[PDB]
Amino acid sequence: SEHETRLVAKLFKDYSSVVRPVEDHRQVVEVTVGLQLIQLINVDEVNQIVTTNVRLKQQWVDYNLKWNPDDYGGVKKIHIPSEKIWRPDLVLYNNADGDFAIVKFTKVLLQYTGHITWTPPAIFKSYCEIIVTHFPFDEQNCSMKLGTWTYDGSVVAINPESDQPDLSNFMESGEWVIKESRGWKHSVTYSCCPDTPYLDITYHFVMQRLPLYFIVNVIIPCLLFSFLTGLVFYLPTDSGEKMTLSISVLLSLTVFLLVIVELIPSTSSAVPLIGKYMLFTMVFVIASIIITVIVINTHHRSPSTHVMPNWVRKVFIDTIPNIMFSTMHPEVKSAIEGIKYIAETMKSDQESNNAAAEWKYVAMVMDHILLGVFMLVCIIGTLAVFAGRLIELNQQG
Amino acid sequence: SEHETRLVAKLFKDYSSVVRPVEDHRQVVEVTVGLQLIQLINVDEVNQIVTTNVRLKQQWVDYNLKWNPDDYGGVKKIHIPSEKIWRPDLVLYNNADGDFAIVKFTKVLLQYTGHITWTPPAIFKSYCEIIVTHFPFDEQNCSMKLGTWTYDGSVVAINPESDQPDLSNFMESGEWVIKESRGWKHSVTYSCCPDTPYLDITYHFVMQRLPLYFIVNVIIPCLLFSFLTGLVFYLPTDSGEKMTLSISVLLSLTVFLLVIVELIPSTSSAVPLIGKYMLFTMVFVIASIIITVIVINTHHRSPSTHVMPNWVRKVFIDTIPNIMFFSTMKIKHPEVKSAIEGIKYIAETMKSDQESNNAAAEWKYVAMVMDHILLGVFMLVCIIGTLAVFAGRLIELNQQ
Amino acid sequence: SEAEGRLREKLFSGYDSSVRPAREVGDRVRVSVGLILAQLISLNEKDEEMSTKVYLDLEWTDYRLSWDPAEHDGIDSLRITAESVWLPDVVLLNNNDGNFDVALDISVVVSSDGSVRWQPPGIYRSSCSIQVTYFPFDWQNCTMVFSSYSYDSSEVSLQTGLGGHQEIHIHEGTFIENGQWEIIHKPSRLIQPPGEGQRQEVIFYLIIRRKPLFYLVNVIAPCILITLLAIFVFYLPPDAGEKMGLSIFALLTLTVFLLLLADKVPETSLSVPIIIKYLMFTMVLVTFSVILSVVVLNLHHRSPHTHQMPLWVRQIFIHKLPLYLRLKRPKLPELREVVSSISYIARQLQEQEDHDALKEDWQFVAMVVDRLFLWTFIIFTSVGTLVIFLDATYHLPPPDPFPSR
Amino acid sequence: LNEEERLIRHLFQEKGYNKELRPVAHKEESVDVALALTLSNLISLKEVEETLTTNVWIEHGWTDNRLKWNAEEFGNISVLRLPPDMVWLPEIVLENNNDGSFQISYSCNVLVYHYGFVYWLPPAIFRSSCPISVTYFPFDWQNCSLKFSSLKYTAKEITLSLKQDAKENRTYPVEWIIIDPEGFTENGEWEIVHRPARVNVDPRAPLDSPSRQDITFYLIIRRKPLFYIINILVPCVLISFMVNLVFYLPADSGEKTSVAISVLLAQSVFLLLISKRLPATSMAIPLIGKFLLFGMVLVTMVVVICVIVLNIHFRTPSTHVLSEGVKKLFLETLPELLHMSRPAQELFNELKPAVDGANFIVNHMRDQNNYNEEKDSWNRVARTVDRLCLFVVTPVMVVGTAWIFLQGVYNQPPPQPFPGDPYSYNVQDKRFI
Amino acid sequence: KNEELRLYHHLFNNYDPGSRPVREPEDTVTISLKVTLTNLISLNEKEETLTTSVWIGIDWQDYRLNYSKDDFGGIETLRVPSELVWLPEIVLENNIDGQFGVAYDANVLVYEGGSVTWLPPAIYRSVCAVEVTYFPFDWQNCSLIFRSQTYNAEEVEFTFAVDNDGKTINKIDIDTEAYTENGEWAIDFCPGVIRRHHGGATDGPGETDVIYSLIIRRKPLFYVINIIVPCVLISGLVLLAYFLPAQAGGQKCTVSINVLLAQTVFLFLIAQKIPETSLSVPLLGRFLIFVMVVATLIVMNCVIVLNVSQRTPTTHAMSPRLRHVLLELLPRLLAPEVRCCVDAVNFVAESTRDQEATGEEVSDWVRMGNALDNICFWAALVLFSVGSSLIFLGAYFNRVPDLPYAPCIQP
Repeated sequence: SEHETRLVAKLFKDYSSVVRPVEDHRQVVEVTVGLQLIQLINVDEVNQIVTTNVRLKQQWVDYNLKWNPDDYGGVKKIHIPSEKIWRPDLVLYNNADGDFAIVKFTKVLLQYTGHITWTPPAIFKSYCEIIVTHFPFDEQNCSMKLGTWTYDGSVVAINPESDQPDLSNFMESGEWVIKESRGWKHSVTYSCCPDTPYLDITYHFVMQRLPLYFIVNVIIPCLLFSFLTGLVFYLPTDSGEKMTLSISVLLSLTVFLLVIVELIPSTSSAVPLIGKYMLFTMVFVIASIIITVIVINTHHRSPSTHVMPNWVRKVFIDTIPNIMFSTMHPEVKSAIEGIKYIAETMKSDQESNNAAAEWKYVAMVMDHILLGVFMLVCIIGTLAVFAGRLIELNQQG
Repeated sequence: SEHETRLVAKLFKDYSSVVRPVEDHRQVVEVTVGLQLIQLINVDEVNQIVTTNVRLKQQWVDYNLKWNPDDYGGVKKIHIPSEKIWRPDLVLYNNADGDFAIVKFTKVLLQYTGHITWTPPAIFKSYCEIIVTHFPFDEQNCSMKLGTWTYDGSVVAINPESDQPDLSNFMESGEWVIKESRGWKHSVTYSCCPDTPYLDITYHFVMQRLPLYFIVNVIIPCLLFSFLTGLVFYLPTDSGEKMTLSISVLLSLTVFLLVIVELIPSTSSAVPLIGKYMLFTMVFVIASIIITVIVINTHHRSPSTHVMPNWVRKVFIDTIPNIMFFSTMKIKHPEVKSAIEGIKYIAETMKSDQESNNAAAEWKYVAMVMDHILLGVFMLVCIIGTLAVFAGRLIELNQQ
Repeated sequence: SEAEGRLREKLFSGYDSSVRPAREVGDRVRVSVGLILAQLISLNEKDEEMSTKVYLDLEWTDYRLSWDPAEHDGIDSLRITAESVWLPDVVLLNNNDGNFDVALDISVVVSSDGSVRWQPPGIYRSSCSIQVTYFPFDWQNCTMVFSSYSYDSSEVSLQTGLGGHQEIHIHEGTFIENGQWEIIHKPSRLIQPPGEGQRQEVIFYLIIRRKPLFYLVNVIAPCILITLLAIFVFYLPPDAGEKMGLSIFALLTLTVFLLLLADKVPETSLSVPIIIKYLMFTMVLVTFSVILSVVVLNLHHRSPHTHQMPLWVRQIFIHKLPLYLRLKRPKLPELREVVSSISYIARQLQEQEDHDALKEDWQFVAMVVDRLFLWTFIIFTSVGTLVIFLDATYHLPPPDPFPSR
Repeated sequence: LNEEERLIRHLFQEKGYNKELRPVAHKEESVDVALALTLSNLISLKEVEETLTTNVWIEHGWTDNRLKWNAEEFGNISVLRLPPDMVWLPEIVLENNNDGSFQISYSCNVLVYHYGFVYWLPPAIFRSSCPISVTYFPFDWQNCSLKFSSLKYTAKEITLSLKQDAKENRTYPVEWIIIDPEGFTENGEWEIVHRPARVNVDPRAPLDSPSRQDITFYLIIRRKPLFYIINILVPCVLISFMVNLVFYLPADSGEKTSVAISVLLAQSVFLLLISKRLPATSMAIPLIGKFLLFGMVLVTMVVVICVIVLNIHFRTPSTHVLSEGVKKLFLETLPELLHMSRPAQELFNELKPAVDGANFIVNHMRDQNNYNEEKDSWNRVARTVDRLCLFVVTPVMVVGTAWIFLQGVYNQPPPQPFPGDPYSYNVQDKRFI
Repeated sequence: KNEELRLYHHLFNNYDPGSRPVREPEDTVTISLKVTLTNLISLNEKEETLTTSVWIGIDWQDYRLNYSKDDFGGIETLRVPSELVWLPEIVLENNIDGQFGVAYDANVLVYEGGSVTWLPPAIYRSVCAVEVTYFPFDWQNCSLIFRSQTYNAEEVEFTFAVDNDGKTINKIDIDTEAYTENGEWAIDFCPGVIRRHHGGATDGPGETDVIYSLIIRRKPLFYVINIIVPCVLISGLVLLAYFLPAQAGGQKCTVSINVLLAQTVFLFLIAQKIPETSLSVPLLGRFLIFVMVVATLIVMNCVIVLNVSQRTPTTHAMSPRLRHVLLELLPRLLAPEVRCCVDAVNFVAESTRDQEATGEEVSDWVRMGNALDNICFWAALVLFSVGSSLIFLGAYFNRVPDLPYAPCIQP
């Protein structure tokens, strides 16, 4: 402490943090950079931003911060404020709504050889193109491009500490699993600086979403309502409640469209899987409503005003039922005429009832075929939209 | 500019930023204050806070910051960090959730005569009491009271640069039109500091809301449902859909009333006329539902349960239809003996059923007449109620 | 005091607050770490973060800041701005918002023997992994990990604050008690480094049990009521024409209450909350009520001539099942032209009687199936609700902060 | 300002003023710091966050004998404005903030008088913890506090006291929050009923603890319920009471259960709204929440009753037997008790087929008449049950609603700020020393 | 030993960053400006705020900071903290969040010859008033205004940077190595203009600034898929109420009012996406209000048709004029015991005849209702189709004008 006080006084007597810390200006400052991911705070899909808690370990040698421990009581390593010394100016290129550079200036560990290890913390808010093509079963390849802003590769060289980010202290996420993580070094020529390539290290993270929450809270209700859609065709017309069921299902699916459209970004690069399913099921419900209205209109066909066409009697009464229950004194004379009139009226009523029953039978055969077709279409559409991705995810091991 | 370097070294050799900048301490520092409104960022009605972007121009002479330009190579003005000099400590009295004083310490322009112009920017989040009476056709009056905090009028005097705020650089608002703006100087004695008045300059903005958004998104659906509530009285009872229509309308209006509740501050200084419209029309729909239930009950009455009161017949079948359009139509074998007795039984049963059907038809006619009278009552009541609530404020705006 | 000024001038001549106090190389500064909880501000499930207001209690020794009181007018202690002395770089490692430091640096109290006591206030947002399985009848285990950010265990040693209480200190009189969380256990532990750059930690644990009254009032009871109505759908006669409306509006109201829950539940995917499981169970039950009501309406309205009742349906749903369900079914040209008309009318009425008998038979089958479904729904609802409720109620907080597993 | 430039140079450079040392002759002495609070605006009370936002001016007054001068020696200067970072400060903070903002917002100049008095009146936007009592919402009153203390100094180094005013040469303490009429804006939702100020010394704490002393300014505030009344309570109450119309709807209408369940849906939406306006605490159920739960339970009962009435209405001889006891009870006894409206060889063989036919016709019509009459009797039984359920359900709902809302209508803050203490802490009652 | 330290001491030992780099007070400092857009982050319609990520490259001459490589070991570039050199203090004047300056204070690069370059990064949140008329087929004109916060035009002036060929880059620069395309907003144009004003004698010293104008086009595929198509389909469902029976169990009024409710929900859906301004109504809003009015009229139509269809003789009399108009004109435009038993049988027959005549009047009423339903269906379909077609054809002709500038992004 007395020894270290004397050492610290000596080291910064004539020190400069402006110049690069090399004996000769023609040399390159060799910086080792290693990213440690502590926590994946958030993946905002709507705003396409990833929030992470990181430690940006930076190692380099300062030529002018060496000493002999024998002259200072054997002190071999010290901790000093980072603001006093030259540091590399690492910037996150793809910063979205956070800070470009480190702002938390923690201490550096300085060895007697001049080696410096500075491990600042950071909250990175980085851009990420969110591909929603398979949401909620989607995989996101995000990145963190880090580089010295003002120093080109000929004066400061950054090298990755490791091929991969350090996940040894990573906190497990309840929403995402990091499948793969890599760190690649790149040299890039920018139009601003034609002849001086600048270096960067890009850390890539491939992450798979855990889909349980969205399955339970979104998909299952939609499946329930879309299954209820097909049941209008088994519900009798005389119930007077076909429209109630179908229209209430439609309104519920609209209210769920609200949630689903707030859950995704408004980009046009691709239509999401959940969006495709919602549009398909809305069109499914609307077709069911239209066909149900047609069926109801067929069921209530007045035999007096409407006459059964021959093609209807051939298609729905003769052919389809085979494919798929049963087919198809003045006073005394005036009183006698009255009894005869009553009998004739009963005859006319019976014939009218039979014609109405024929119309109702046609409507019901339509209902049976439609129940079968709509249950098959619902099941097969759901599978055609989901199984393609689910099989792939099950295959991915 | 070496001349400017030498000048700045000379000016601050023995300068004090704590001491007021006039030659003798008995003199008053004269400050000219002007406010430039660049943008009305937001008016939060619920929290009653107005967010504005402003430039707070402040001009004053510093006695100790003068020089002869001929001694400094013709330098007649310089730019100095504002933190280096004495400044007036202007504070926004009615700050709500912002800063009381300027925090952006931009440079000051200093002339050789000692004149200083300092034009810092600020985002003021000031308190404004929101008068909800005429919302969404309301006019607000939101003030910014600015004054030196620690200096009383006997040591520092502030004067308005202009009678009005400077709106030359004002960005257009998509929600508000500034009808009027005016700056007033005041001398106020506060209980904390008797016998030393403190000065302020209050800039007030009278701003009228642009009501098109709330007309499109709130008022029009409300009017559509408040027009639909009365079609229940033209619906037949046998349709079996009167309750469906009326209850759906009531539910829609109730949902919209709660949207309006979320749109306004929860104060009790006044009741909005839009809220009064919603409560009155919902009470009217509930009265319509009650009377509809009564009408349906009356329509289903039969001799098997009730008997027509004479007063009901007199009122609804004789008097009311007179003021109507008159579109309504106001031989010993036991088998043989059993057969004849049975034929007689059938005939008498049909006669009794006809009489019962006629009584039920009378009840149904009474229900229909009540349904017609209530339809006309709805037309006039709803039309004049909507007019009584809105036409007042609309005519008031038109007269202006 | 002029004596205090002279003592302060003496103490800080040649003093470097950036240098750790160590009379010899290899000496370790022993730092006692305690925590006082002033308020448990919140536990945000969505962000998975515990917000607390606390006072740290940091104690160490700085040999450079020692003096003889007799030589300085009897002054035995000093209050010095914390920026003027070396501080241990103690930070909340597991903060969730990027803020590592204390809210206000305030002053240290230095005794004449070099003992430094520092009690800074701190408003902290710490990461807490929310166990969602039993929400809102859940208990949480929210740690606050304190450690030196820079110095290793060979330079600065840590110990739990105790003089021995290994617990977060809560003052009974002045503690702002949360209206949603009860504190069950509040221990503190020293964690040795894993096994040089190695470091110790001092972790303060807060075991907290939620008070679930709100969720019982705003979610559970309405769900029970809607479930009870979904049961009573099966007692509604088919001829009323209201089964679909009742069941469907029950499902829609359950959706409204799911929207209510959507603002409150956690968003992780490691498990499903028990209240969400109950909501999904209820939604499935009402959906099956809709399905079965459609089936009953189909049976009731079955036209008698277009359908012939299978004999097995007759035996099952008219003879055997009603006994089990306690359903008891109750029980001369003029003359020739007149005779023919009378006989035709009688024949038509006999046909109508047969048609009505078949209609009534189908309707009785519908009634029996409805009663069977009513009893089945009562049993399934009661059993599932009882199972879920007993699972929720028997979930209790730990009796020991560190259970043996 | 030659003179006060000279005075500042004399006070701070010549005399060697040290702002880190307290203004005391001896270390054992304590500095008396008088404190007052002036409320300029009660900005808000956020119930969900349980936070009070206020705009205040904190008056600090103390003595620093190192900053005395003879005004005649210095051009008759009697007062100086100085930056607060030049002088020693008591370092008073808001202890019970809930956002980490302990200090005043704007560090304005101190005013130093020639007799050594330092006067500091900074403004502040303070965000403090106010636990909310929800029991009587929207007819609730709240009890917020603003506790001020020093963390840099204890009761051994500074002594907190309340500001003292004078009336007719008689000194009294200012035991309340100051409301300056020139600087106060009334809150549209919250009326200040009591505003006491108190010095609290913990007798059990040690003198060298920062928790030994504090000064607390309390605000007992009554909510103005007119907004909530008109906009929430009257709609919800009217819609809830509207459910009783189903008992007057005929069973043949086919819309009773629709009306009842629609009322239940409306109550659920109201519950959804009001749950978002209050914190999810477990200490009590809000009064509005109590009424809503009561109404939803009653409406669920009404829906079940409607189901039962519909079941009774549609019974026929083919499925049910109408017992004579039920007939007597529900068609004679209850209707008069409830005061319901009430009704009231060759030729032979040749024509034998027609006689047998006519007898069969007659038996068919007679059986149909009896069947229809039993159906009508079931309808009348359903009507009687509906009338009885009306007379039972409507008074219960009315009485329960009246009880629940009369709990809140007659809820008032106490006559005194502190129970057990007769003092009012009002400027009208000055407790002269 | 380091030549960088010698050069730094030689340049900065007697240097004043507070004074402009001019030999005379009347001279002007020329600043060459370039703005590189790396990511159009977002346009927040509700806040009317454009968020962008940019590099603000400024170049100028500081004669005090001139050196030769030959005198300093061949050094041609020196990185220096920006706080140690004079800067022109360029700010974004039209920021909305109070953030005037750049995000990271990067080093300046001092080249031999007195050239000073500064290329800091920045996240800017600028004011952009949103024209809502043609949303979601809209295009926006979001300006970025840059000026010196401190100096007037006579003290500091702006010029655009030049490319290799000596051509002025009077636009937002795009580097392909550091550009990210926004998924919702294409950048059609980005001209830059240097404006000078306030040069009048009464005005005093002149002022200048640089304004870039991002003309950006929304990519509307998302809103078409998720909002417009469902809204159009559920709005077209309102016409189905005309084909339902006008009986007790027809549910005409059920289907119509519930379609109106769905339209209201869609109004709420588009409320949470559009700006909150009142200068114009968005096209989607106009379409929704139109179809809501149409659905209200159709609800009234269903009520009228139900009223007409269910009329019966016991409470109504056959209006002959309406019958002629609807059923004729419209289609063309398109012993004691013996005597008592005889009396009884006659009563049966007469009652049967009366029932038949009543049933013939009811059938006529139903037929009139059907004819009204058909004609009203065709009228409503024509109105709905015409209005929707006009409203969306308003969007069809909305396009970025053919401006005389080069495209922002090279293909």
